[PDB]
Amino acid sequence: LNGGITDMLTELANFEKNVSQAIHKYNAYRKAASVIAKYPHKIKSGAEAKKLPGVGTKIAEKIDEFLATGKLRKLEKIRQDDTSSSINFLTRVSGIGPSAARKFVDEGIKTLEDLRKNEDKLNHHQRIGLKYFGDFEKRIPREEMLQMQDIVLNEVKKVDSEYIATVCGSFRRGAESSGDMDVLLTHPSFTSESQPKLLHQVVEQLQKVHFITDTLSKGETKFMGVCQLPSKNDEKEYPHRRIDIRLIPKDQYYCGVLYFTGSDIFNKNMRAHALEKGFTINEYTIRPLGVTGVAGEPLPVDSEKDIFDYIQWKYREPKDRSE
Amino acid sequence: RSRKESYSVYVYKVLKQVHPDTGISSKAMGIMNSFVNDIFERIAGEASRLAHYNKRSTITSREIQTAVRLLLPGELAKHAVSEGTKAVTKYTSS
Amino acid sequence: SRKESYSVYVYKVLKQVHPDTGISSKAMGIMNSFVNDIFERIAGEASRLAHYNKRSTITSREIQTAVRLLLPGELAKHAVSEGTKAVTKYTSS
Amino acid sequence: AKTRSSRAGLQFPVGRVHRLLRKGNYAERVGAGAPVYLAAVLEYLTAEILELAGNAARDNKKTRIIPRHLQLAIRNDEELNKLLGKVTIAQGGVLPNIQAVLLPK
Amino acid sequence: ARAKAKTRSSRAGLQFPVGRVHRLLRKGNYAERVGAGAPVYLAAVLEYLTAEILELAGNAARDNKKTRIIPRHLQLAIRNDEELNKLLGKVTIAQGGVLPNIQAVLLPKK
Amino acid sequence: KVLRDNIQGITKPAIRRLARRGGVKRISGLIYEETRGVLKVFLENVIRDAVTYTEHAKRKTVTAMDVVYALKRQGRTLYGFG
Amino acid sequence: KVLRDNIQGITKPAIRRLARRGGVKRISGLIYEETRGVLKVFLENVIRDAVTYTEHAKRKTVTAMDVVYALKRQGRTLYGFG
Amino acid sequence: PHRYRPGTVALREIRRYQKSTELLIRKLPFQRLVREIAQDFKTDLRFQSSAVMALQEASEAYLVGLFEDTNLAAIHAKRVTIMPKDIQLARRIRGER
Amino acid sequence: KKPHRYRPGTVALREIRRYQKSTELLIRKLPFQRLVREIAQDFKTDLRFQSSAVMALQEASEAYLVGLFEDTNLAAIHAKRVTIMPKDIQLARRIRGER
DNA sequence: ATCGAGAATCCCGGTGCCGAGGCCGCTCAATTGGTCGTAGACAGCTCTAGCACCGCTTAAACGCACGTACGCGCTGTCCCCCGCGTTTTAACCGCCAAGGGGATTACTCCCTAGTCT
DNA sequence: ATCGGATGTATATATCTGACACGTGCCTGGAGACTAGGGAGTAATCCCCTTGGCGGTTAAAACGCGGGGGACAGCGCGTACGTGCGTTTAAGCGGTGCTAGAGCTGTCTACGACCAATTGAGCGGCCTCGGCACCGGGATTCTCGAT
DNA sequence: CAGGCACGTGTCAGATATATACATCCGAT
Repeated sequence: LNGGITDMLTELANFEKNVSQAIHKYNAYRKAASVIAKYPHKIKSGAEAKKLPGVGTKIAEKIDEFLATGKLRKLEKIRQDDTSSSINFLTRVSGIGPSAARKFVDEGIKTLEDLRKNEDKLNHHQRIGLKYFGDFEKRIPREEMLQMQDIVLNEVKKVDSEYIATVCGSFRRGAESSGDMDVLLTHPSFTSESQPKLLHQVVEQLQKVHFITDTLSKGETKFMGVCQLPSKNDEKEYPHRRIDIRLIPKDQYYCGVLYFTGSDIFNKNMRAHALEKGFTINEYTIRPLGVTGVAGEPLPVDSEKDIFDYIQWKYREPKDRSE
Repeated sequence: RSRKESYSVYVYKVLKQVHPDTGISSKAMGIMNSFVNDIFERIAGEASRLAHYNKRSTITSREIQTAVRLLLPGELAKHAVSEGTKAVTKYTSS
Repeated sequence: SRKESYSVYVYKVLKQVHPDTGISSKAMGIMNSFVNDIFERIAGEASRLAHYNKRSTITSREIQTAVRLLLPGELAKHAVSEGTKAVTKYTSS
Repeated sequence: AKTRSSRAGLQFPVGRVHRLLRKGNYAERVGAGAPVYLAAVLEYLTAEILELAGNAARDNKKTRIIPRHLQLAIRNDEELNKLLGKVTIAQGGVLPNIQAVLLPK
Repeated sequence: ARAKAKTRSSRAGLQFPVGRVHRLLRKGNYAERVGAGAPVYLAAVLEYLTAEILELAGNAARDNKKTRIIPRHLQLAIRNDEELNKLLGKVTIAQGGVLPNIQAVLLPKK
Repeated sequence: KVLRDNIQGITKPAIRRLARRGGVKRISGLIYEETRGVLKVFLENVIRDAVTYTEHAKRKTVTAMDVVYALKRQGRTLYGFG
Repeated sequence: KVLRDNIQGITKPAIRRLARRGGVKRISGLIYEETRGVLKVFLENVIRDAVTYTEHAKRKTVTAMDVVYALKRQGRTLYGFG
Repeated sequence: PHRYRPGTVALREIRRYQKSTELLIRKLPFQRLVREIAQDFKTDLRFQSSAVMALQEASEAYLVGLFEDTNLAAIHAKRVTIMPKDIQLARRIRGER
Repeated sequence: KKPHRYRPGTVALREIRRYQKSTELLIRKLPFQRLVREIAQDFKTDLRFQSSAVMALQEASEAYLVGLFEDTNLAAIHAKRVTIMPKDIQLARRIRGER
């Protein structure tokens, strides 16, 4: 019940990220925004909000000023600043962050018109991001994402039946929409102690059926690119969506699926439960913990239920993995 | 209350590290504080002067090492350079 | 490159005092080095005064005190008096 | 490790020397490798001074460093006397030294 | 706008450049901000010192029957004066020489 | 209290003890006046700088730090006082 | 190369001329070795600082500016050059 | 009538004052002298006690060094008795004149 | 006599006046340059010297030696003597603080 | 206690010379005119210690007695440094090569900023 | 040999320090893997300035030698400075009382950093003739054995 | 920008320095 308070704090954190280049303030501001957004009360005084962890003196004084005046003088000044607003608008483009936007504003490039007029100053990734600025910012309905998941699974099985592909994230947790696709792939012949062209075959097959439209980067471990659902020859074309494909070894695949399924709060709680149960869980595998904190040989992983049973915790469906 | 600044705790830790069974008086504490401040001021001033001399705009370990070499005499300069290089290597190795 | 020097100013002061005298290159270099050394000494003493007095700015007071503290006796008195006169003339616009 | 001093294995505060390097307006930018080197140099010099003082303190059946002990340690050594030849410490005294000419027959 | 530009040294009635002194003070890392009255005072002090030493050097050169100041004249002017000598006690002038000074004992006793 | 003479307060036994600490054996009768003169000139040289430092800070009390700084300016660095 | 036993290049008439500029009447015969020794010590002390200065700059030619700076470091402050 | 030979008591007091660390100057006369000298530059001044103590220690160090150099000069002059010409020579060589 | 021989001491004051009046180096160039190069060879091998640096070293060394000789003469005059001795230089250096 | 002879220095004049001083064509740092953030000038408070005074207490300072040792003047020995004449000799100037040090480019290659899960 | 200060030994003050208790402002703060740029290293050449070699002149260094004036040792003396003792006086310690000014804090406000825009002073390049270095001889002055 | 905690400051029991008595010990007259 802090829609006005949380929204104004959101852009504040961005400025230390893209302009001031201070992560130590951006992380604190976003943590404060997240903890305030979960609090189901009207906020009346900053001292009352100081009880919540992650809220300090500066946040208190600023929310008090916002409650008193309806705005922040610092925020209002920085809103009308041409340089800061231009940097933020440039950083909205994928591939453009603090250094890139800072340099472009320094050389006069401040609007998307300048980006389109200066193709030579943009690399492949920056040009791809410029081309699909509007498409990338759109959300993906769950039905379209079901369709393209079916298409991806069909193509991957067409490459080889022994492949296993899992679409993790908010979709795996059952959310109605997502901002990107995280595709996780494994191969029985590819383990931690075992081909560099396994991902290449899948990428080439998806490009053949004209599903993947653009390639941002393609390596032996992870691939990032753009995909778009085909239209049925008469309707408007679907907006371009950025899809990420990652190849994981078989002994690490289920742990990677658990890590990328989410959520972040759920992952942190599971890591805390593992730590209090004498285990450490990471993106790759799970290790037992010794009495002195020394990690031993990683345990074999063959299912998510195995991971849950390792830390003596009941298996939870991805829909129940909100926290 | 005016929180005065001193190196007393670090000097005491150093003394316990090399001479575990002895103590030190308050007057000697003040003399050690003044000596540390004077040496720090000398080395920092020489490093800043060298940085201005070489048209640079940044003080790194090179200027500090050269200032130590210029200020401290032979054996002390060599040992201090060895200690500084070892400490820098250990710090960057982490 | 464009190396800077007080040569023209030293020559102007020399023609202000002794209209019918010359100066060689070595004497001009010695005068330049003397000017640079005095400037470095006075500026360093003023910076030390500013740091010592917990101030963040060097003003006419700091420069005047540094001049009174470095230059000896009657030379310091004359330098302080003429510096005060110059500051008054400049601030009178 | 958390603090910067423990990472480099020193006893003097690296961050405090860093803060003084900013505050002391020696340059508008100071690299991160300077304060650890300066802290190591200061710690080594203090260790040598304290060790020489203790080697002079212990001698007189005294287990507490006195300014007299510091003066003896500085003046007796050759390197430290050259380093601090123009420094007079309070209650330091002087080295015992009588010329052979003034000695009795 | 854009009135007739005049050098601040001309405003202060000085020959030395107050602007260059101000720039050197700002770029010398002496203080993080420099007041406006410091450069004019410093330039006036430098002008006074140069005028004094040049007047003494010119007097020495005229006494030496030369119309061109050489380092020997500068050394004579510096060492002959009392306050300038103590101000510049620890300086060696290149090609300056040594003032004629013979101890009375070393003179021929006769 | 306008003081008239106090250089005579540095008595002959005090000069004798200082000389004995210095390392001399026999002291002539004219050492005392010369020692008083050099002590006076050194004290004036230090005190002038100390008073200038005090006046620059718009204070009327001469602290020990001003004396230490004045001594440092002449190369006679003093430890144990700040 | 390998210059060796070259301190003898400072000849006895040169030392005599320097002493005469100093202002002495007559010169003992054992003074030249002492003068050469103190000259060597002073030259080594200045040259070590000059070489250290010309090494921080990552350069192989010793400029006069480095010599002037090294002289200024120990309290000589040579005017003229630079 | 046991009277010591001239010099032995000096050889005793020299060791006594070289192994000691006391002030050796009465504090009140030195404080009065400091106040008298300081009043010539600015009237109505007040001194911290630590300032007077620091002045006393600095003056004692200076005078001890001056007497050391004076003794060196006197021994160089084939004597054991210091005379003011020795002090003047030491001060002139040191660069103070 | 057959030759015109000056008394010992006048041929001192003559050319004391000369070497105090004039400002040349009084030390040969190449021997001093070789000495500087040989001294610097000990610290770092293969080091080049500018001519101006050698000249600056020569000026500084000559000034230092002249000052030391003046102090030595003063000490000799103090010792009731007109001949300078190595112990006089030792005393002057000890008083100056270099030893 | 000067005087003539021998030698060192100054003065006057003549002659060539190279850099001190002046002029021209620029470049870029000094100057104008504004905006905006903050260092500190200036009042107001506390409250610390510096100053002034007084009263024992006794140890340091001072005046004097008296002895003797050392600073200083004088005298005599000798020795070694200075002045001058003769004999090397390398300092110095002239020329050449020359060769790697400083100053650029050419190419590559690992270090690292960005960037996005 | 014996008598005054150094030593040592036991003991009794005493005192300034080092281990706790608590308050408060510094300070150290997501890791990894795939993409680029970019400093660093190597390689390769252009000025070119310092280095090195050869040869000729000659001013300067080296060497010999005859003194003679000063370094230096020994003797005598006289008075200045040491050590010791009685007497005074002023430092030193310990209180009391007062308040001038050091130190801290809140508050605006004038001042300096900073950025477009402008332009005139100072620096690099290039003459050129005049103060000055040098040479030559005559006049002036300094010094020394001789009477 | 924010908590964790490393210093700063204040307290008090108490090792360690210091002073005060007597028994040796060594340089002078």
